[PDB]
Amino acid sequence: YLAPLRSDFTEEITAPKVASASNLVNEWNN
Amino acid sequence: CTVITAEPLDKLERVELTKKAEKFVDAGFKLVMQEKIDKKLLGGFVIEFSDRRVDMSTAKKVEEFNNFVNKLVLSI
Amino acid sequence: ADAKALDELRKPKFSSKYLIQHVSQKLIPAVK
Amino acid sequence: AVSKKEVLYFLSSKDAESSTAVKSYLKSLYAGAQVEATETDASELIAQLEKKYLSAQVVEPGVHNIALPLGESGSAPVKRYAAELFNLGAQAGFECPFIEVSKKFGQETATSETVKDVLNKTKSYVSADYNAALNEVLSSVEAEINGPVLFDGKTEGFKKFAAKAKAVAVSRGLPADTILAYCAGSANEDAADKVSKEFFTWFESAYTADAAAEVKAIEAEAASILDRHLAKPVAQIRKEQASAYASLLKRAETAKGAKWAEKYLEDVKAVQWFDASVAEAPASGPKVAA
Amino acid sequence: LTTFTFSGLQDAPVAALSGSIKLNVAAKAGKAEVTVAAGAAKAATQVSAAALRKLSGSKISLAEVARISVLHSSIQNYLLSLSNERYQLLSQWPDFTTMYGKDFYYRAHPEDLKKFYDAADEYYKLYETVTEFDSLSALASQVVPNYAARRRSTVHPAIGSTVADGAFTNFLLSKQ
Amino acid sequence: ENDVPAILKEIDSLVSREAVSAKEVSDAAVALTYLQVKANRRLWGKVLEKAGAAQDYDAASLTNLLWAINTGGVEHFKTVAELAGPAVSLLPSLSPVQLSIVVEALGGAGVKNYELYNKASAVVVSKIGEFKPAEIARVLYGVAFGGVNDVALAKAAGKVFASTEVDSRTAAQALYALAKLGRADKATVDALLKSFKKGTESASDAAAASFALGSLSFKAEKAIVDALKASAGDLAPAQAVEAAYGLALSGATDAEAFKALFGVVAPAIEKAPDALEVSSLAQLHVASTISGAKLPAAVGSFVAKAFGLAADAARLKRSSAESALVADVAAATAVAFGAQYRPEVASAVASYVKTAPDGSVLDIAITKGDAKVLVQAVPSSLLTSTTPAKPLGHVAAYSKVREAQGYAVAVVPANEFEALPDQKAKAQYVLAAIKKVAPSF
Amino acid sequence: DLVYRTGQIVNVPIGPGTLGRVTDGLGQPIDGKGPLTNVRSSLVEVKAPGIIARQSVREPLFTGVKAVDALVPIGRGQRELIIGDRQTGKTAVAIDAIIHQKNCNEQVPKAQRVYCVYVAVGQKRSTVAQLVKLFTQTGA
Ligand SMILES: Nc1ncnc2c1ncn2[C@@H]1O[C@H](COP(=O)(O)OP(=O)(O)OP(=O)(O)O)[C@@H](O)[C@H]1O
Ligand SMILES: [Mg+2]
Repeated sequence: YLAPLRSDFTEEITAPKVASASNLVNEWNN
Repeated sequence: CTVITAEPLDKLERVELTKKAEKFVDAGFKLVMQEKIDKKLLGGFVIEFSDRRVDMSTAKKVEEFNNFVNKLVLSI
Repeated sequence: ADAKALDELRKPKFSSKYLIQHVSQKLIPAVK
Repeated sequence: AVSKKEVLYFLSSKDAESSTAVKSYLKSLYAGAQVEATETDASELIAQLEKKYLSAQVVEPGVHNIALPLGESGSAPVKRYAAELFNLGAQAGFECPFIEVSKKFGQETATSETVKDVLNKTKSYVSADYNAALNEVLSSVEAEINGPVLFDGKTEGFKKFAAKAKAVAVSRGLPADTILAYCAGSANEDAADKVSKEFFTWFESAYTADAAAEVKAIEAEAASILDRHLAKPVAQIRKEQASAYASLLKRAETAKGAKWAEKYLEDVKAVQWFDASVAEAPASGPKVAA
Repeated sequence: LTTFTFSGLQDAPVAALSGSIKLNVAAKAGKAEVTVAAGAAKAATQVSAAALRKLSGSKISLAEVARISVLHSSIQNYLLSLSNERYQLLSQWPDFTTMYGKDFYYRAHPEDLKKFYDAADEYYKLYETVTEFDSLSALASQVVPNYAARRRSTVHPAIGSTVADGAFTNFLLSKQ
Repeated sequence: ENDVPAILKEIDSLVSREAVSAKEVSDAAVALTYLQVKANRRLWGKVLEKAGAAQDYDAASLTNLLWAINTGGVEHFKTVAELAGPAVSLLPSLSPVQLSIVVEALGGAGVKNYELYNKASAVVVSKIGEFKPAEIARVLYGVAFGGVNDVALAKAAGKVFASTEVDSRTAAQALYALAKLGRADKATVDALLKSFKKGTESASDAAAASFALGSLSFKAEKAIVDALKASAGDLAPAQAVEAAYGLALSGATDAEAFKALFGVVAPAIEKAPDALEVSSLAQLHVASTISGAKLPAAVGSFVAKAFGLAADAARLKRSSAESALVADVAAATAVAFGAQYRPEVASAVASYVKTAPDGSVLDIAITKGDAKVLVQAVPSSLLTSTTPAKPLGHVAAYSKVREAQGYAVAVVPANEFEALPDQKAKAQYVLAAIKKVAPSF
Repeated sequence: DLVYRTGQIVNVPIGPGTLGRVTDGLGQPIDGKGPLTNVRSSLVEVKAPGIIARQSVREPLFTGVKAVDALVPIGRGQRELIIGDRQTGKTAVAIDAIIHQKNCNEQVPKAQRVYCVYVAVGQKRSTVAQLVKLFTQTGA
């Protein structure tokens, strides 16, 4: 449950890069 | 030499500029300093001696400030 | 032992807060 | 302890280990101590740098105390999330994000007398499909005049650029007229109220749309990493997470003396305490003294 | 809350609306006859209009006791709510143990029987890995650091693209 | 026949189940406020968890929940700010009293929902004849503390508060709302204060009116301060701090009320000093120095250090347009003392930043011999919202507490300062403001 | 055009952060994996160590090629010219030496581990993507 501690700043303002949908649900239906 | 500043100089700002410009000459050479204005400098002066440049502008100081703190945080 | 507190259990644990301090106590004394 | 500038930032904050240090500091000051004089020094580069690295210490534990509204119905959980982020920015020393990013624009482009460079120096702070949309009308106007459009305000080429920039701005979905009517204002306050009640409507819609975009991105990242995790066998999963836990413990206690490492190990001991106090009585949750 | 509030014994709840606990007060001039009765137990005291405004002096300030964080608990709650959605479609899986008998073994093609036993092993792999609920607390620690780095912005924690584009239209369509 | 822990155990068993609706959790919250259950916080946590977990809300149960959260002194920003969805969705379904309780309890918690406050403000200013003035004061308190500076509902409230006769707590809530808004219209406030003649039933109304007339700076009333003289036991220490601060700001010479309030707040401080914020401790140092009523030997030094801490923290988190204003007023102060060239101006403004005797930082500290003159600027957050735009009471307090340290405070308002066209006019204004308080400079 | 002098002789980043990284001829990375962390600058032209700095070359360096390890053996600290015509297997002997150093580096302690550097002078740029593909495939 540990996360690596980071000390960094984001200088830019970006859309948060939504990831595409994984193909697990139709694979399990297959 | 030619001097680039951000603002048109005052006559106390001018005589103090020659107090610091004389230390970039290694003799008793009293210079024939002219003036020039470009406000992309964030204040300060750039002395162009026609063979060497002394960039004591704040706009380069804030860039060397950013380049100094961007390398310590990559090591620290 | 058990039943610590409430103001000690309100602390978010694995936020950073101290690599920020490890930088800023080694940057501001080094950049001044 | 605190260097007396951290304790000045922690007064307005309401996170736990900042309020604990504030209460311990004033408990020390009550029992016969002297408050140190603040440094009236450290010119504005150092002041902005330590302001940044001190507001980070108010943002970073405050972000971890704000619940994400993942998978919720309506807009009011997103409004709660954005309200918590706004109050965290207020407690951290930031102003309104409109004010703050306009200050960022005015700081980064104080010298840019060309519209090309005011578009190519705020490129990190605006969306790329709006920077492209403004470079489109920039190239259209500078092809109309065959002269550079200057960042003056009263050059007529700048107004012939702004007449189409306002068109692409209202085509983007944002009312530029209400934004300009708020940030300039009028004389009578009943018309200032009438433009503020539309600017704040746009502003609320904009920050909740951006908070919902961040929430949808977190939801997609969680769904992707779960569907990458649900395709594995259980033994691979257990040995992967055990190796990651071992690596993150090793990276903590190989470097001792640093305050973050001892805080990390105090936090893993506190997680073990939480697990023990939940295993003592699972119907009562963790044991909280009161 | 703020310092002072202005509520109590004025436009107050006079009755209860559930059956699991029923309530009745007495809307008199100054005081109140409160009658609370939740199921079997019943209590009654008297409170005044100057006693409900003394209630909001010292604030409660409810706060959450989480294992790691409230952020981490929210991400783990979403991982659990997605794992329930995957478990719900591993719940409509067709029963293969009703076709394990030798009257189904010896009637079937050998490769199709191998496929059937591998399909049962595949369901057992999927069902053992969808109910490993102790791995969500280490999965949610991978969504935390990139998100928290996105909130450590130099502008603001709550800055977005739409707010920045609106303020850039304010910055550009004014002079200088 | 009568046992309060019995019904408390029945309630905590009621909200421990998983199929809890909105109506029984509303009734449990109401039953927790009617029985003074401040000492048991986990039951309040259970009822707020099961209140935030409910999906469908009607008007009455949501109004009872929000009334219960407001009255019971409980706040949790997540579950209260998440209740604004049911509030917005039921807004054509609410009655004026229900809408008033909802907007009052959501504004008093600081919920940032501008759609809710706009859609409530429109239906208040459209249909205001059916709204009782306490309900208008409730919606005004909600829009005021919600972060909206809505002057349409403020004017429509002032019309009703001048046309109708209101109660004590209605006028006190309206005064608190106007003090948060910072409007200070004379014809509204003097119409509001004709109702403090019957004597207040609760000291929260008198303390809120005290803080409101202190921050708006009208003057003391001799009727509110009698209520604070008699009913100074009905207040929290954090409440009596705000009361004494708004008394000392508003020119109250009645030092026995300051005695009665400091005898409340000082045993709470010497018992546990961590109970109050340092903003309240700064306000207590203000109320101690302006009224002159003596604090104990450990409390006065503590609040004197805490005022320096609070003023310096308000200097570190400065609005950053106030920073430009302070730099501009310091530059005009350098020009006013004689500086025709820029290094002289820079060397003066780097020298004007001396340290206060408690440990604070003063931006413009001028010294000639033994006399000290401070120049303070008040940009926009410390001015009233109306077209006079005078400085608020907090900087009158700052001037009166720096004058006790020896600094003749010359205040520079920003509706006066940078509306001037050039810098020599600003230097003229700064020098004429210094000579008003100190002709020796 | 104005030419500014930097005041410094040509130097490259050296250190353990250069491991795993594809750099160009000046130390700047070209692998697209961000900037070089955990490195320090040092000059490219250092004077070679003298007589008393030397030691007799005694411990072997195994190339994994049994013709080289049997007949033409290498010691640690040796200069061995791989000379031949084109397309005869000079690069194959060099890459086999690097891959064998990776294979030997797993069964020795920390002290006697060999860290390889491959300098590609004037090669085709698609050839040295095949080599980083082969080195990331083998683990070298
Ligand atoms: N031991 C070996 N066994 C089989 N094939 C080999 C062996 N060594 C080299 N080769 C083959 O010989 C070809 C040339 O090898 P290599 O590139 O190492 O020689 P080279 O002298 O470096 O060539 P060039 O001068 O063109 O760079 C390669 O395609 C390789 O597949
Ligand atoms: Mg070759």
